[PDB]
Amino acid sequence: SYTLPSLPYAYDALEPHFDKQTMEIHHTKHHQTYVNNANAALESLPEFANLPVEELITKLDQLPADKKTVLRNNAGGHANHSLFWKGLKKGTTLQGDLKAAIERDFGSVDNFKAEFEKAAASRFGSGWAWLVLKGDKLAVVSTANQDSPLMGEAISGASGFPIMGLDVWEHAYFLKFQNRRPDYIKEFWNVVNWDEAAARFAAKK
Amino acid sequence: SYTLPSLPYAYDALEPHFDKQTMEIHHTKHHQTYVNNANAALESLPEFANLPVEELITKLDQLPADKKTVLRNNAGGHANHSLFWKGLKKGTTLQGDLKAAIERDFGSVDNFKAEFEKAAASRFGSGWAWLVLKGDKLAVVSTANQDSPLMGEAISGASGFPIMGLDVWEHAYFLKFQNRRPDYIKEFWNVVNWDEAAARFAAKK
Ligand SMILES: [Mn+2]
Ligand SMILES: [Mn+2]
Repeated sequence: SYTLPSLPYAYDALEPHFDKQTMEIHHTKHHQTYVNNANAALESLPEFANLPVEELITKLDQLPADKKTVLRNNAGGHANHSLFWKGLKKGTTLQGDLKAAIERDFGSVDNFKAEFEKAAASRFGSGWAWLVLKGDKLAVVSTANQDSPLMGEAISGASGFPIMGLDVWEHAYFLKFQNRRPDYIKEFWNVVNWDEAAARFAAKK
Repeated sequence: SYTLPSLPYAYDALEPHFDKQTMEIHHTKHHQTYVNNANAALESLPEFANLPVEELITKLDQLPADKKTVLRNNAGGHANHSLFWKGLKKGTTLQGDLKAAIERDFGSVDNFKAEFEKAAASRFGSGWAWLVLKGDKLAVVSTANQDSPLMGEAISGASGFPIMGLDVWEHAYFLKFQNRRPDYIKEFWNVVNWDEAAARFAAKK
């Protein structure tokens, strides 16, 4: 089955940017629930239960009709949160090949940042903002709810391999930021883990 | 211009069921933002800006194409929250004609409550659960984000005249209930304003 992953850090490691109370709730309650609900749906599907979550969400088309929504939502949630935790760290510097590719595809890092903040801010309701690689080009996309670009365009309205992303569900920012999602988005630049983004880019470029 | 309506009650008037800190945030921050953002989008539209919000959300297809989404979202938000506040009150009982109509259409009050609880729990992501008068048979429906059944089926996936509704955006229940939406849904029965519901049912419109 799926399990709630251990984190790369203690819950307080992203202070003073992301609050430690939210980190703990978000991991132990929200993420745990997606794991639990995905596992419940996979119990009757032993041919699907063994797959890594990041692979199963690329294969939702192959599921029985009555399993597609619950696994989209809950396997999407598990995949997305697993990426999110790995994708946060203080003290990194955008550099190297990923920096150059961002400058190439967006014209500058600041142009990219403005585009990413706009996508993150304009996702109305629950969802995620992503930096993806499509082939050879980086792009900013957003998804609804627990959809992922790994699910493809038909399902999610987006596609590409997610280099990094930002959770814009209200549970991710309500305690510290209330409705001020733009303020939360600003703090994300202090904690986006460019080292992990760079490693993912190196594997896929 | 739209304005933030004053509530019919103090922020603690729904205690011990809905918490007064959420009431205050939800009103003064979340609802205010929908007011503000809807007014910004309406300034260039004198022929829509001064209509009641409940009227506006019935003619979204009459807007310029570049205004449809922002006003669906923000006039929806203002309409829905305005209904919600008037749709909460302690010290009401489901009774009279409305009770009889629920029994007629659902078989029993408890069948209605179970169907409402199911719809409210199964709305994945942000949205609302509604009791509507849909060809004046009563029905339970849900909508995404700030959509309303007053917007019609093509836009919202639902239709009918709202009798009452429950906000299931995370901001409505995070502080007290965290991720435990079923517990929040249970508490709603202690605060839904059956007098306002009964008045809306009587009016039908
Ligand atoms: Mn989340
Ligand atoms: Mn709300």
